Order: sequence, then C-alpha cells, then structure tokens
Amino acid sequence: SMLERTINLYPLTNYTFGTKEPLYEKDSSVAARFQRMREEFDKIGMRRTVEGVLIVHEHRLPHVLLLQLGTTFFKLPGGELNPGEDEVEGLKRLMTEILGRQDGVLQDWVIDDCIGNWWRPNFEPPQYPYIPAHITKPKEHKKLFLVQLQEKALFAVPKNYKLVAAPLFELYDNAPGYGPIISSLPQLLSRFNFIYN
Amino acid sequence: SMLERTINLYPLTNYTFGTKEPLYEKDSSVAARFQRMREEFDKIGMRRTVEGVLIVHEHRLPHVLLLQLGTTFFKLPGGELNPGEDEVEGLKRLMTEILGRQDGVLQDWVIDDCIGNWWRPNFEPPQYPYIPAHITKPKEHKKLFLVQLQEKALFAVPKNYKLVAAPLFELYDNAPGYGPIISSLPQLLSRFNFIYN
Ligand SMILES: [Zn+2]
Ligand SMILES: [Zn+2]
Ligand SMILES: [Zn+2]
Ligand SMILES: [Zn+2]
Repeated sequence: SMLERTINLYPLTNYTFGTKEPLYEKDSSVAARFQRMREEFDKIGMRRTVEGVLIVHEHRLPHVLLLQLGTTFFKLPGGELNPGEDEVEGLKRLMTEILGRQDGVLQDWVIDDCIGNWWRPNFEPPQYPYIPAHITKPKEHKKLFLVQLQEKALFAVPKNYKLVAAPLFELYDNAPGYGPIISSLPQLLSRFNFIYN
Repeated sequence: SMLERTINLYPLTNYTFGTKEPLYEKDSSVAARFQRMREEFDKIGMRRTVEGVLIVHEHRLPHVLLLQLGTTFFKLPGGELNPGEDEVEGLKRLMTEILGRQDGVLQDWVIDDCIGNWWRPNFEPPQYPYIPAHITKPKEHKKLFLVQLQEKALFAVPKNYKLVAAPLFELYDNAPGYGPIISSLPQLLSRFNFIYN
C-alpha cells in the first residue's frame, strides 16, 4: 500500500524569472480563433493541444505556475501540435518556445505522467473530460502532463505575460475565475506524494 | 508518448447483482456520526477511510458503480480502516463485507492505482483535495483507489441498497446531486486509456 507516484518540489525562490520579447497569439479575437479552428479542421482534422503543469512550493505549500496574458486570461504553458508530431516532444518544443532562455542554454524538461484529457465537441468554448454522447467528430483533443522541474532553473517570460504562482486553494471551486481545466487541478494533483525540498 | 495506464472494461451485462441481508450504518444520524468521530479522534486520532471506484461499460460508454442507500444518498463502496491496517488490504476487506457473495466464494479484487486524497479539517461535512491553510490536525483522511474488475463476477447487494451504473456525464458538474468527490470522478478518470471489451 504505496501506489502513489512520488514528485520532488522545490522552493519558488530556487527559480529565476527573466524577461524576453513579446510572444503574440495566432488569433487576435475569439471570432478569429474559432474561424481558424474551422479552416484547419477541414484541412487536417481534429486539433491536438498539449499543456504542462509545473509545480513549486513555498513554506511547504504547493503552487501551480500559470501564465497571465496582461491582466486578462490565465493559461498553462502549451499549445498546438503539428500533424504527425509526438505529444511529449511537442510539449517540450512548446515550453522551450514560451519559457526557453535568451542565452540559448537547453532546459531539461522531464515529463513522465499524464494527468488529464479534455475534448471540445463543437467550434465553441465548452470542453469535457470525456467525448460526449452522440459526438463522433470532436474538434479539439487536449492532453495535460505533469512537468517535473529541476532543483534550479532560469525561465525567460515574454514581456506581454507574467508567470504567477497560484496556491491550490485559490484554484479550488473557482471555475468562473479560471475555467473548468485549471479549477480542477487540485483534485487531479491529490494523487501525488509531493516531497517538499 | 504513451504515459497513460491501460484499464480493461467489460459490459455491465457481464456482471450478476444478487441480494443479501440489510447492512446498517454505524451512525443513525449526522449528529451521532460527528459525535462518534469526536470520541474516536480523542482515542485513536485522525479517521482513515478508503473508497473503491469500480467501472463498467455498455455500448462503449464508461459507468461508475454507486451504492444508493434507499432512495437517499449515493456512496462509493468503502469504509473505515482499523488502526495499523494496510490501506489496500483494508479496502479489499471492506468491499468483501459490502458486495461479497452469500455462498462464500472469494472475489478477486485487483487494486493498482491511487486516483485521489481528500481531507476533513473539522467535525463537519466540508472536505478538500489538500490539507487547508492553518490545519495541523485534520479529523479524517480519505483515499480513493481504481478497482480493476474481472471479465465476469457475481455481487451480493444488501437489500437496503441498490447498485446503480452512473454514466460520467450525469456525474459531471453535479456536486449538488453527488457531492464534491463523486462529481469530480470524470476529471480523475480522464487520464486512463479504457479498453471496451
Ligand atoms: Zn519556510
Ligand atoms: Zn481525442
Ligand atoms: Zn453495443
Ligand atoms: Zn492525511
């Protein structure tokens, strides 16, 4: 009766948050966003997204690193795979593009754990942790991975974002604030045995 | 990039649901329930509970087996560990007592996966997927395990309960109906690769 995965956490002050040039979104509006999803659905089929959950602690409390676009939406580091691209190689590529260093030193990402699957049935905001009834052609499939951080690292945050450390209690039961994927991270992380280093 | 645990599911019509004698709760009221939790906290410290998530399918849709007490509360099969009792040996004991056969043939339970941890800070209903801020002496610790069923089995359901098969969509976003632990099973099960046999 020890069936829990053991995960090392490190103090938030072990990490350095530098800056770099703005990184802009592919879509300048919700309307544009759902227009491009329709155009690519017809060319290459279901959109495949990957997202990384990076965890630290301070005074032995776990926090999730979220990206805040200006003072607007909160999001996980991640993005869209290319057709034929490996899910894990793709998440590493995407996290290097977002938080990789201005001095071009190669970050060592460790990804060994799936934590969830979400599905978007239509060209619309709703997403579910299962393929809903009667849906044969889902429009997006999103996969969440736990990213084990090294003891220390330097991250370069695009100047148009802030990297914030959110305690679990602030996420919990807070879908209006964060939406249904980030609001359910406390439940999804409860199975891990965290070591507070 | 295959980091998902693979789980075999079987059709609900593969299983037989027999009956047996009523099984009564230790507490005849909420008030009694929280009174006994206080008395045992003082004698043996934090209550340790274990709960099992049993999954089937029909026409390739996953369903969770829930116990319904009369036409009142829904609950997972499980209960309270004794002091010094192994969590997994204890869940097997508890599931044999609840659903074990009237003919005394030994059910083979397979338990290889933790899916969650919940904590009760006070002698009161609220439970959280983490130890909340300022809480040093939690009053209950609850652990959820995925139970892999065999291809076929006969279960004996106490006459005061019904064993119901709930589709995920009915649980999803339905805390008022089911409470916060069962309502978040769809999120907690999304990481598995289910085989629909
Ligand atoms: Zn400290
Ligand atoms: Zn899919
Ligand atoms: Zn069928
Ligand atoms: Zn505990």
